[PDB]
Amino acid sequence: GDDESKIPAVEYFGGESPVDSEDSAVFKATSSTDEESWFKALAGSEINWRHASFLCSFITQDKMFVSNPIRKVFKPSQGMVVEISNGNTSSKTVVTLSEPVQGELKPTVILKLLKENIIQMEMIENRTMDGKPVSLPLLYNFNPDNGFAPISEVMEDRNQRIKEMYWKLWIDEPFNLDFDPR
Amino acid sequence: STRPLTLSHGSLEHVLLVPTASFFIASQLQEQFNKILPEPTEGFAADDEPTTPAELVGKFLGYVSSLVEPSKVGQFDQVLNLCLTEFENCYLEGNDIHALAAKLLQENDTTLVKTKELIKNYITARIMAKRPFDKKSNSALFRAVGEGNAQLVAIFGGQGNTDDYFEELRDLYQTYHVLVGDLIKFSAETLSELIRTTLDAEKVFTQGLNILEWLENPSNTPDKDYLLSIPISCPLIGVIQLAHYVVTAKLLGFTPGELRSYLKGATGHSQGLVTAVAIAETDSWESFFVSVRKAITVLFFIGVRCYEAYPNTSLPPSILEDSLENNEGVPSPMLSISNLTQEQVQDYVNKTNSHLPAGKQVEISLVNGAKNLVVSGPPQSLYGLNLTLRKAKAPSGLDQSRIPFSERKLKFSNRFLPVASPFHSHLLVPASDLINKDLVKNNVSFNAKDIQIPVYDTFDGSDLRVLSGSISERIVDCIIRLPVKWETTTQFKATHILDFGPGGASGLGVLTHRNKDGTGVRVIVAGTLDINPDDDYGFKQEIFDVTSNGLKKNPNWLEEYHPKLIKNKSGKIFVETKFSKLIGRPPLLVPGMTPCTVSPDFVAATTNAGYTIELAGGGYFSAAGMTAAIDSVVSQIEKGSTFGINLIYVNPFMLQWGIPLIKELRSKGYPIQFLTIGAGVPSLEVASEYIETLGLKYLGLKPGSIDAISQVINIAKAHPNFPIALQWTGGRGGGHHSFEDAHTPMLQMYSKIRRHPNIMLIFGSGFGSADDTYPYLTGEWSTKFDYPPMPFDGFLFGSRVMIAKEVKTSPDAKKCIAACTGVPDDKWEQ
Amino acid sequence: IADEPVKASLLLHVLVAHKLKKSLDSIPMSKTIKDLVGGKSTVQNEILGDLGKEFGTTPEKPEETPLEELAETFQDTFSGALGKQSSSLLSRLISSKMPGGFTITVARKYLQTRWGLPSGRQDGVLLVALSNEPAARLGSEADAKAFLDSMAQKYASIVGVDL
Ligand SMILES: Cc1cc2nc3c(=O)[nH]c(=O)nc-3n(C[C@H](O)[C@H](O)[C@H](O)COP(=O)(O)O)c2cc1C
Ligand SMILES: *P(=O)(O)OCC(C)(C)[C@@H](O)C(=O)NCCC(=O)NCCS
Repeated sequence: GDDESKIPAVEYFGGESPVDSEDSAVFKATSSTDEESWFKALAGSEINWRHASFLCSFITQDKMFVSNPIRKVFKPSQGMVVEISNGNTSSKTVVTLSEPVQGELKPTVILKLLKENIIQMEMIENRTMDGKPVSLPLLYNFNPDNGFAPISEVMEDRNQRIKEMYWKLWIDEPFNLDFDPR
Repeated sequence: STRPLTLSHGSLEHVLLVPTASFFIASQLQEQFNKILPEPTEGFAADDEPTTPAELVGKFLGYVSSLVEPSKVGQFDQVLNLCLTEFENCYLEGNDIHALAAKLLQENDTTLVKTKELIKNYITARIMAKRPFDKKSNSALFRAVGEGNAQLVAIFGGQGNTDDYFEELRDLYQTYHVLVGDLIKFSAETLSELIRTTLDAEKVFTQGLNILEWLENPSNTPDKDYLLSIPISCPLIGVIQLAHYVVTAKLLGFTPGELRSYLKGATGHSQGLVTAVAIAETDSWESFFVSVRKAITVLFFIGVRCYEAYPNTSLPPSILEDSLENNEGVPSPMLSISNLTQEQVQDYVNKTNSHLPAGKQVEISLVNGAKNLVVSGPPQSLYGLNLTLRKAKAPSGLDQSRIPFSERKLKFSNRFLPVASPFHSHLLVPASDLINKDLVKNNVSFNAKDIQIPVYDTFDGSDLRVLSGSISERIVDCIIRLPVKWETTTQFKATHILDFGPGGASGLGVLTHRNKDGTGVRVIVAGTLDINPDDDYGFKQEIFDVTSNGLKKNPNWLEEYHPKLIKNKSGKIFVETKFSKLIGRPPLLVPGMTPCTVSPDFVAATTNAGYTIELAGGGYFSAAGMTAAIDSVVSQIEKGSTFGINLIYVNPFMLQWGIPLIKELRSKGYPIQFLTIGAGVPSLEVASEYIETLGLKYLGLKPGSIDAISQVINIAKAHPNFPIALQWTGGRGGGHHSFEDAHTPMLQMYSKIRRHPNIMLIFGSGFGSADDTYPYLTGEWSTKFDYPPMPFDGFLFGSRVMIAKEVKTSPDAKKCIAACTGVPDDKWEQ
Repeated sequence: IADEPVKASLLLHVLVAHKLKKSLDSIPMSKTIKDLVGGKSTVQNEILGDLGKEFGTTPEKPEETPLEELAETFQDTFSGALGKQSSSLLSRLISSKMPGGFTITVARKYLQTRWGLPSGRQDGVLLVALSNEPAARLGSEADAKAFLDSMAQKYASIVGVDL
């Protein structure tokens, strides 16, 4: 009826193949966990940053198209325990994977929004030099204006952020990548 | 305290717990059954031989029931009720017998005749055990009608559907004689009374009309010429319709008035219109045999008087010989003409009527479909018409694939129907006066107050209850004089249609199915047990089934493929279709064009604009030359932007450097969203290679003809999860084109395409604006060809984007392009 | 004698001929299915059902293409297999016409022994038997061996392999 306000809105329009309310949940993977059902549960129902994160099969590095690493990381295996907090508010949602680490259960991965358009997948090593856990923040731009591939690695400083992690795990010195190889 | 008794045939067996009080009564029967049961063979594939335990227990129930006398409760009655209750518990898991009979046909190596034995035996037993169908069945369909998910309309066919209509009546009395036995016995004695009462009626009915004798003893049945004659065929096609309506009412355990109250409306093709007003009066099993007495009386007095008005005279043998060798059948007064539109047929009948006088003229008497007419008139005249027609007709063999569409000879069928009188014609108008005077002699009138449901007139489609004049007069007038406009009468809204009428698969139902495919109507053939491999229209079992299989729905294309609007966070509006949903960009693609899309600057300018475009492989001669092109595209487009690749199929050298290049670029994560194979459709194994190995999102295919479309469909069934983009283009497209129309192939194949939810169906050729594309997006394009709507998922614009700023096409070629006035679609074959 | 898988052209000819209750010669291969059945649409759609059960996928309007142009299209994706329909037609043929003590196996070994025909040709002869069903109880065993002999000589005359 010539009214733009009746038009259903979504975050990003795209990715949907032609063949196809809980705020604080706690999923447990098993040996027999139906992988596609698993990811559909992690994603949720609202089309948002976590729907993209768990059901996009591809992300973008600069202009290339690589397999979705968030899906590879969260791929369900015995022991895994995914706890979602603030499932309804997308701006505060925190997906927190925990695995068995030295017998007991520890937070390994913490997928969340950092700013409006940045998804931060903090990967956590617990087996470190001084016992304190070491974080590797991997950063992804979430662009809803490109519905087909809304997620893309932030490739600026990715090598420096990876190095800075490996440094804390390997070298007992002040972090400084400015010395001569020769 | 029960002794187990095993009854077996070869390997298969069934153990029943026969009470010791009546074991020696059951153990003698076991032997006598084992006598009559033949010698087991491998597969059990012989007739009169059970293949499953279910239809062996069935045979036993049939054998026992034969010996049981229904009045005097003898010894075998007590073991029948136990053997029946064992058959129900073990094999009927809540379902009806018809649902079981269906399940045996699709799993086991049983036949239709064998499952009709099973049903007969079960139903015979059930009535000989004093166990009538008093309980209302939980049939999914009628449950859904109560809830209000399903609207039901009952249609009744007439003549012309089958040669041997009587074999359907024999098959009813052969199977359900314990239900309808009282209907047939009443109808026979009603008719036998009407023959004696009516003046000069015994002279027409030379061999009488006691149909009980003809059903008992098949030898006393008159010849097929007597049966086909309309004085016999009219009433007995009435009887067959009412018989299917009885059986359906009893097996569901409804009264007639109960089963009628579930129908939203009824109507009838031709003389079926009589039976449709009869069931609309019915109340209960007591007053049912009054409605039947009306229906039998009307049809009878039509037959008797329509025969006397225009008797069918012997034909010269030259005409009969000529009609058989030319595959037009035995000349009759009614001639079906399939695959010609009504204005074409009306042109041919005007040319034919020009020569003939008034009395010998032919008219169009039934418009069953858009492209499915029936012409009434004298058989000489209709032969005349048929000679005119067969000159225009194209032979069966010839391949017109290389001829322009408008220069092709029209491929259509013309066959004489098996019917003795010209119904719906000016020839039977003298009769009209006589029938009305004879219906008031037997006090057969229909009143709008007695008619509970709306019964739809055949001519205009109006309800018969709202008429001013007598209903019986309008019915007779609609049968004998007025044409039938079947598309105009069936314009009612209804999710399900029950075809009681005779024929079954070749009956009125399946014809109404073809006219209504993609309007979300499901035809159930309520007079035939079978299996449909495509499962687009149901058979009898779907009425009675109690599970989810009982309530099925047929696709509504307008509603299932409706274009929508959706809005991303930024507030950018997108036409939402199957195709735009997948690619996340408008459903508009610029296809691969040599040389317009060979340019990496154009492919990138288009991809940056927001719209999908193919890089043309036909402007590259080596992997290295195309790799450098691809790298020039990638360097210019934005992050996350994709594009596709067009390879020509008829250039095998291109495919040889091309397919491995795409595979190893896709492995390295180049943004190649999809591949479009032009100039031909691949073979199943080549397409299976492209789908599985290349790591693409979807595959575009450009079928040229029908056979190509069928080859795309076959690729889509092979990988039902993988999105195919069927890019349909007519001959009217620029560059390498076909001879095909834009419209005619889709109208034919659109249904078969939409049975594959992975096929994203994209219309191309002759588009340059929203205005000329809108009707395709909506589906209203196909309402000009008298079809349901047929929405498309997207479009392609080749020629329209040849004069864009970013196209390499030289400025002077752009002035030559703009100078072309072009033509409309009716004139492109010049 | 060499092993050759049955031709789609033969199998299709037998299915149409068997269904219409006519001899294999009375059906010309340069003729459409709707032409041969004529009036009876009931016969047409249950033939197209039999072609759908036997070969699987069918071309569009198969009742408007002559049986040659239909068989050549079927022959592409077909390879010697009797599938569901012809298997269950032959199972009916022998259980009703061949006497007791005459299974498919005994007829298969007899065609292998006496005539020297492998499985590709045995199928072929069994199909030529189906098309010219004797419609009679062949109680006498030797009578049924004279039947399979006449059909192996018919199969030889059609395909053109000397015996
Ligand atoms: C200049 C030109 C070049 C074309 N090149 C190709 C090609 O290489 N491969 C192909 O499959 N189709 C090609 N086509 C056909 C288009 O893909 C498309 O079918 C057609 O342009 C649609 O009709 P329209 O252009 O009148 O809108 C070409 C069309 C044009 C006008
Ligand atoms: P087949 O697949 O060609 O079947 C078509 C048909 C038999 C259903 C159809 O030709 C038909 O029945 N037309 C006859 C029209 C009619 O029902 N009655 C004519 C006498 S009033």
